[PDB]
Amino acid sequence: GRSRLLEDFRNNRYPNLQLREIAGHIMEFSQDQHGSRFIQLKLERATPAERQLVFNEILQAAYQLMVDVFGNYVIQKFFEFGSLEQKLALAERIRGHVLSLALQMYGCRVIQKALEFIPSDQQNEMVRELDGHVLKCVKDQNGNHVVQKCIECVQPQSLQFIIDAFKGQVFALSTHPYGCRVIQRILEHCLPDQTLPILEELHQHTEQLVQDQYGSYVIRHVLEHGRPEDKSKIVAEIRGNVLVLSQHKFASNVVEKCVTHASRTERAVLIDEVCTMNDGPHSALYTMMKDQYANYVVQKMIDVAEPGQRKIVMHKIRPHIATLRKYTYGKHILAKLEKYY
RNA sequence: AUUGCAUAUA
Repeated sequence: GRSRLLEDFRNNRYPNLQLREIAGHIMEFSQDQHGSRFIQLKLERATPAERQLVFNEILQAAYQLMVDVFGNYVIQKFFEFGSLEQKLALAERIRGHVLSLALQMYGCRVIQKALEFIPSDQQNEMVRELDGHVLKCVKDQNGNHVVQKCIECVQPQSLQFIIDAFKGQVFALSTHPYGCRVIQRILEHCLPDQTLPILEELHQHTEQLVQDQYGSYVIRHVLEHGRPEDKSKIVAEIRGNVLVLSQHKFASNVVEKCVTHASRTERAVLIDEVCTMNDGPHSALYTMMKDQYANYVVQKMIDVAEPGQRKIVMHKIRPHIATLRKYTYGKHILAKLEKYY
């Protein structure tokens, strides 16, 4: 049951209702779809005084609002465009509920918004609360975004305990749908004193990751953003095994990236691989050009190839226009000869 | 993903 005021506001009997005019009914309006939207909108127009009028009523039951399907937007509003005193007050209502919040559907949205806007000191304080709950957090549909949020906003040295828990896990986590999301963030924001052990666990698993639904994602991330030496390491593993990884669903994609991102020289050595090396009757190319995955790799290959190497690959392909005609996964490889007709 | 893949609120 809602106060007669809230209802009346629902029917739209207040076209110019003001913030002041709702005093004593914040909490109620904040837990209401439209009441919530109304407050949100108003806040922006509101003076510091007006704003504080709202802050007082919500501060008292902040916890409630933070886990509320509608309330949490109101709290987030204060974390962004709000006084430093207010943010600290809210940060303070967080003390001791971080984890439960982080695993919570609306709570986690507030934690994230808080992480972005509150000072380092309250930041680190929040982070701590996750100690010994990292993995549980990482594997949480809610918790994971929070974790990703720390890694990007928080000081990397307040993060060691994270790394610490990832030891002996990197592989398990890179094959997790939420876990691989955290690994990846970590590769972008963390210190070499921390990313050294991760890239290490990863290489020692390359062959497995490259065929994992999620493992490949991590791999592609390194091929696309990592250090040249860490790329080459990956590039070393794909060599000799190009034909097989290409008809695979997930390694297919990784192979394209090795291509797309390898040194000019590596890219020559891989392109040669499918032309020189053999698969029974014809070359690997003959086999790939008609596959449902490898046909993409051929394509990518033609695109990056140096004019010099483009010719052969083409030369090698031309002799089989007869088969590719009769193959759907190869109708693009056909037209591609246009580029080279 | 277009013949081939992943990302939690009104």
